[PDB]
Amino acid sequence: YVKTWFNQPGRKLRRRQARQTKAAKIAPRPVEAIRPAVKPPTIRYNMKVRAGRGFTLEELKAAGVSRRVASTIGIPVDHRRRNRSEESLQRNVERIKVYLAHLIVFPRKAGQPKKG
Amino acid sequence: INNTVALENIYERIKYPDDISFVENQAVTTKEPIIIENVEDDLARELAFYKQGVSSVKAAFAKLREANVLISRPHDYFAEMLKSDDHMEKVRQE
Amino acid sequence: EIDAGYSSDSSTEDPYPDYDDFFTNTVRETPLSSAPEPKRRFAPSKHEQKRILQLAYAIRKGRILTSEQRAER
Amino acid sequence: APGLVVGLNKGKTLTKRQLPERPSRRKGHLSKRTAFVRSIVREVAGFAPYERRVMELIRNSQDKRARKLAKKRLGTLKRAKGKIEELTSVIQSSRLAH
Amino acid sequence: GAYKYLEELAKKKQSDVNLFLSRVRAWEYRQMNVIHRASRPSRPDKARRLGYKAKQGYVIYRIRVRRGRSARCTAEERVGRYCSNLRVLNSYWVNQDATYKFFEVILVDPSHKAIRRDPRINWIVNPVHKHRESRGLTSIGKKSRGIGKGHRFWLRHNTLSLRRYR
Amino acid sequence: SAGFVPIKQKVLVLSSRGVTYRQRHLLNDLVSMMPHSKKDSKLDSKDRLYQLNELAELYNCNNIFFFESRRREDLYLHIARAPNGPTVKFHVENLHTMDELNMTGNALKGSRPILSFDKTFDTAPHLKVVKELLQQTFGIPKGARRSKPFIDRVCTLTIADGKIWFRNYEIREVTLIEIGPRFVMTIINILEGSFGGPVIYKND
Amino acid sequence: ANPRQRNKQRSGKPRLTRRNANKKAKAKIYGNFVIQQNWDKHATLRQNYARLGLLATPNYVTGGVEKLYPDPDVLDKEISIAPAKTEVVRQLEEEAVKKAARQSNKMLPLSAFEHAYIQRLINKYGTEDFESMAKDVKLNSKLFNGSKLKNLYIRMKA
Amino acid sequence: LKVPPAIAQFQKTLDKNTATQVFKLLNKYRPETAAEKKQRLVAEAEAVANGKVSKKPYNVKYGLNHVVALIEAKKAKLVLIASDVDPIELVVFLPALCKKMGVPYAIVKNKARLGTVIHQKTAAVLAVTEVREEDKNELASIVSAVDANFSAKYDESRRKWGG
RNA sequence: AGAGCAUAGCUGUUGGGACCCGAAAGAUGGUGAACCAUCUAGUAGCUGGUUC
RNA sequence: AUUGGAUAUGCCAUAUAAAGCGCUUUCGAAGAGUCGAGUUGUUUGCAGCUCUAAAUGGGUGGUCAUCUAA
RNA sequence: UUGACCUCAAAUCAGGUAGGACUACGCGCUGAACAAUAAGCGCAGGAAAAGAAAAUAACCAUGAUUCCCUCAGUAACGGUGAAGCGGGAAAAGCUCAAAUUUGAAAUCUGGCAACAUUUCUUUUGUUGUCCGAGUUGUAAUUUCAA
Repeated sequence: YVKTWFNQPGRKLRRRQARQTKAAKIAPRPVEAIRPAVKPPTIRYNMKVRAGRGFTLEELKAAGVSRRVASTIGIPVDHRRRNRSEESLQRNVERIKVYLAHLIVFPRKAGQPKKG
Repeated sequence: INNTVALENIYERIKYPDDISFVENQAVTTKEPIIIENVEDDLARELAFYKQGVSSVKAAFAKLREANVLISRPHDYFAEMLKSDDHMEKVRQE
Repeated sequence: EIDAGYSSDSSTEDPYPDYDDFFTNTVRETPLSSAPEPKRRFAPSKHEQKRILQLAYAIRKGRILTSEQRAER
Repeated sequence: APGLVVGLNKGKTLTKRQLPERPSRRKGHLSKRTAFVRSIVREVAGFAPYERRVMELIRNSQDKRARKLAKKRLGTLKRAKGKIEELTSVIQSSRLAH
Repeated sequence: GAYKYLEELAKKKQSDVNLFLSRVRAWEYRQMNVIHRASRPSRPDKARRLGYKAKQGYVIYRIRVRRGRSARCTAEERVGRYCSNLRVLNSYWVNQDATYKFFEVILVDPSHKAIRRDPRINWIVNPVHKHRESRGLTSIGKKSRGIGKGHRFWLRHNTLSLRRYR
Repeated sequence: SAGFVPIKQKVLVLSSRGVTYRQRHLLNDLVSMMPHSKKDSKLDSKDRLYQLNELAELYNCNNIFFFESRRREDLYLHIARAPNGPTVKFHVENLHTMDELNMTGNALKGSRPILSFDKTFDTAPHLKVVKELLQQTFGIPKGARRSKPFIDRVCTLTIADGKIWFRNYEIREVTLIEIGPRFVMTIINILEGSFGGPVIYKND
Repeated sequence: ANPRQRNKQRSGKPRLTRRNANKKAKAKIYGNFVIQQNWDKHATLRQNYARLGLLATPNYVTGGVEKLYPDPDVLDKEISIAPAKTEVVRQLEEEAVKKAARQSNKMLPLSAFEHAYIQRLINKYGTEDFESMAKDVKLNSKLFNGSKLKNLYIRMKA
Repeated sequence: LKVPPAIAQFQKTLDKNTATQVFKLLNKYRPETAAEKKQRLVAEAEAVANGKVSKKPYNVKYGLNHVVALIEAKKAKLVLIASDVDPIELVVFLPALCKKMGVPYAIVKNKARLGTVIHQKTAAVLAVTEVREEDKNELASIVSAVDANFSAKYDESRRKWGG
C-alpha cells in the first residue's frame, strides 16, 4: 500500500478552479465566510490568537445581530463556544462591528398584498 | 504531617496478638533486615531476601514442628496448591 | 465497629398478592398542567378561519360551486 | 478593513464572566408531572419478582440480606440503595393506607 | 399524554403486568409464522419514537430469532430480505422468552406517494439507502460496528505516502 | 444479629472502572492467595470512596481493598480498616502476572503464610503502622474458610529508596523458591478515617 | 486491455468523443451584472476582487500575496460605515439605495373586515385604553391583545 | 390462568342497561361528520364572500392522548374505556389515573360502539367534559349510576388476581 | 566567547519481493484420492550463474 | 435549439394571516432488555448468556470540568 | 336479527416494486495459510461511509464530519503503535419522539372529472368531487442552541 503525489499540481488547480466557479455563482459576497478570533486551548499556544468556527450567541447579541439573520449575511454561529473572558467577547464583537461596517446589503423584493 | 503520637496510638490500638507463638501468629522478623545493598542486582537482592527468608522460615518451622502441626507441608497432603495444576506444571516448565 | 461478624448466608463457608393501591388511594385535588391556558381555547377557531378564507378564495374565483349553485345543480 | 490578524497575542488582560446556565445541562431534573406518571405506573405494573422478595425481607426485617439481594441483582450499591429506598417508600405508604 | 405512561410501563419488563403479557404474547406469536405483518405496533410508543407514523407506506413486521452477530441486527437483515421492496427504517425489542427474541422492524414503502411526497421521509427514497439493514447503516448497525464519537469508539497505517519532493 | 461464626480478618477485593489486562491478573492472584477475600463488583464512582464504608458493613470485611486505574496506566492501591482505621494510599508498579515465566514456586492454597517484616518499618511511626496493618491483612487468621493449616508461604517486605519490595517465598523441604507475587510498593498518604478525614501523613 | 474497451476499438463505430478540455479558462461570471461587466476575463478572483474594491476573503490569507511592483468602552460605539475605495463599489452601493427606495412603503393598509373591526372598538372604548378594549370579549371576537390592537390603530391611519 | 388485577378490571365491564343510557346521552353530542362540517364552513365562506358571534361547540372528546390530558387537567366529567383494546397496554393505566384524579369512569363493551359515536371505525376512549345546561341534571344521573354499578359494585373484584 | 540545518553525491549498514536461479509446501476456493485457480515475490546457512 | 440561477416588468395574492428581536408576578415534556454488573467468546469495542437500573440523573475526564446516549 | 367492528382468505382486481450485471473506489458479515490478510458471502453510489458532541481538555480554554501536514515512530504496549494540540483544504446546518388543534384531523394516498404542464403527445402537477387512510394520533407547533 503506497500513495504517490503526482496529482499534487492537478489537485491544486482543481481547487483554484473550484473557487472560481463559487465566485461566479455568488458575485458580490466573498468566497469565504468571516470567522472569529479565538485562542488555542492549551498552555503551549494559549497566548496565540487564531480563527474560530463561528460567533457565539453572546457575540451576536452584544454586537447587535439576531442569531437567525446572522446565518444569512454570512456570519456563522457556534452554539458550543462561550465567552468566559470579556477580552474574548471584546475581540469578537468588534470583529463583527468592523464587518458590518463594510457590508453592503442588497434589498430583496417583498410581497405586498393589496389588503392586510 | 507524620504525627508520631497519633501513629503510635493507632499502631498500639491496632496491635495484633504478638504474644502468641511465632508459628501460631504466623509472623516472623528478618534475620538481617533483608539488607540488599545492590538493589539493581537481582542476584544480590534475591540472596539477601533468601537469607532473611530462610532463617525466618527455619525458626517458624522448628517452632511449628515442636508445637503440634509442623509448618512444612508433606507430600502426603493432596491439597490443591495456590496455583492450578496446569499453572503448577507451567511454573515447573518455566 | 463491626466486630467482624459473618452473615449466615455468605457464599463463603403468596405468589399472587392483592392489588396494593398505595398511590391512588386518595384523589388529587389539583390538575397537573401548570402551564397557563392559551388564547385558542377561548377565541373562535383559527383552523376554520383559515379554511374559510381559502374557501372564499375558491368561491370568488369560481373554483367551487356555491351553496345556491349546488341546490340548482 | 475586515482582517484577521493572527499570531503573537491579542491581550493579557482577563475578566471572567459568570457563565449562564445551558438548558442541556438542565437534563435530569424531576418534572412535577413525570414524577406522578412514574409513581402511578409503579403502582399499576406491580413489582418485579426479585423486587417482591425484597419487600418481604424488609417486612421480615432482614435488611442486610435485602441489600445483598438487590446488589446481586442490580449491580452496584447506589443502584441497590435507590431501589431499597424506592421499595421502602412503597412499604410505608401501603401500611399507612391499609 | 399516553406515550408518557407507555414509556414507564415498558421500563419494567419483569413486573407482573409485563411478565403476564410476556407469556401471553409470546405464546400467540410462536403460533404464527416466523415473519408476519402486524397491523398496529405491539409497542405504539416505541414505534412512534423510533420514526413510525400511522400512515400508509409505514409497515411493521414481527420476527422471532433463536437465542444462543447481534440478534436485533439479524431481525433487520431477515425482515428486509423478506420484504424486498420496503426500506427498513428501524427495529425494536417487543418480547422475549427462554428460546426466542421477538423483534418488530419498521419499513417504509419508497414508492408510495404518501411517502415520496413527505418532506421528512423523502431521504429514504434515494438509492444510496437501498437496504440499509445490509450495509450496517441502521441504529444497531451503527452500534454493532463501533461507530460514534468518543475515545471508546486500518489502511491509514500501512500506507507509505511518498510526497512528490521527498 | 451482628454475624455468625465471626473470624477476625477478612479482605474486601474491589477495583474501580478501567481495570486493564494486567491489573485483572493480579486481582485474580490476590483472590487466589487470600481465601477469605470478598471479590466485589466495580464502582461506577472513581472518587466516591467513602461509600466503601457502607459496603464494608454489608460484607463485614474488616479490611478493604481498592484497585484504582488512573489513566489506564497508573495502578493505585488503597487499603484501610472497616471501623474508621488508617486509610493509606499506595502506588504499585512492575507486577508479576501468574502467566509470567518468572514463577517456578509451588505453595499450597490457603496455607498460613510467614510474615517477615524489615526493621525499617519500626524505625518510622507511619511505617510501623503499615507494617502492623499489613500483618493483619496478609496474616491469615486461624479457622479461615477455604484454607489449610499448613504453612508454605513467606512474605518479605524490604524498604529501600522509600518503597517496599514485596516477595512471596515458598519453603522447600530451606532452599526457598519465589512463588511469584513480586512488585514495587510505595506509600503515598495516610488518612485518620475510612476513606475520609484529614491526612495525618503525606509521603514526599 | 479490457474486453469492453477493446471490442469497440476494433469495431467500426465512432468513439463517443467530447472536446471538453478547455484548460486555463476560468468560470465566466453570472449573477451580479455590475461585477460581470467590470470582471476582467483573464485575472484571478483574488486579483479581480481587489481591482474591484471587494474583499475576496475577510479572513487571513494563508500564503504570500503577489508583489507585482516594488511597493514603497467600545461595545456601544459603532463603526460609521466604510467609504468605497472604487467607483464600482459605489455602483453597487448606489443600486442598494435605489432598490431600497422603491421598497419604501412598508406600511400596510387594512381590509374591510379589520376596518369595521377597529371602528366598532374605537367608537365604543375611546382611543387610549387599549388594554381595556382588549379586555372586552363581546366585540373583541378574535380576542386580540393590546399590542396588536394598537398596531391596527396605527395601520388604519394610512 | 392467573391475571394481574391491572388487567382483571376489563373483564367486569359495564352492564347492558347503563351502557345504553350512556350512549343515549352521548348521541346528543356526537362530533360533526366531516361532510356537514364542509357544508357548515362553506355557509360561512359564502357569507364572507358576498358580505357580512357564534357559540362554543359542544361535543364529546376522543383520542387517547386528548382524553388523558383532559383527565390530567380534571376537565373530564366521565371517561368511557373500550374493554377490548388491541394492545391492552394502552388503557391499563387509565382506571388508575381516572381513580387518582377522581374522574368517574366506566369500562364499556366493544370499541366499535364508541367509534360509531365519533364517526370513526374504532374509538379506544371517550370523555364527556362540557354538557349543555339542558342535560346537566341528566349527566349527574349516569355518573351516580356508574358510581353505583362500577365503583360501589365490583371495587374489591377490581383488586383480585383475575382468572 | 556555540556550529549546525538543508540539498546532491559516494561508500557502508538495516529493512523492504532485495543480485539472478533452484526445497515437499501449506491455506482458501473450486472441478470432475485426482485436478484446477489464487493468496504467493511462502520458506535457502545451500546449489548453479552474476556481463567492458 | 435545451436548460440554469439572477435582473427588469405585467398579472394574480386566500394577509382576519405568519415571523425575528424584546419583556416575562406563568411554564419548560428530553428516546429501557437500554445504560450498568458478573460471566463467556471474538478481535479495545463488539457478540451470546446470567441478571438488569436512575431522575440534577446519566456518560467521560480532572469534592470539580465538560457532555447530554440508547 | 339487521348491520357495524375485528380477523380470515381468494381474484387474469387495478398501481407498483424486488431479483441478475458491473465491482477501481465504498459499506457490512466472515476467514486460514503465508493477519480484520487473500478468499467466501452480502449491499450500494457518483462518490460511499462519517456528521452537527452522552467530543476534547485543565487552557486567556477550544467546538459537526472528512482528508492532508505535523504531533511521531512519540506516548502506551512489549518490535507493535496512536490521540488531543497546532497548521492547512472545506464549511451548513437540521428534522422527529416526549405538550390538549380540542373553539371544531386542521393531514394524506387512490378512483373519477376538467384544467394544465413537458428533454416529452413518452414528463410532472393543480383544482373539484367521491372513497379510503387516520383519533391506538395524520398536520401546525417545539428539539435543549432551547
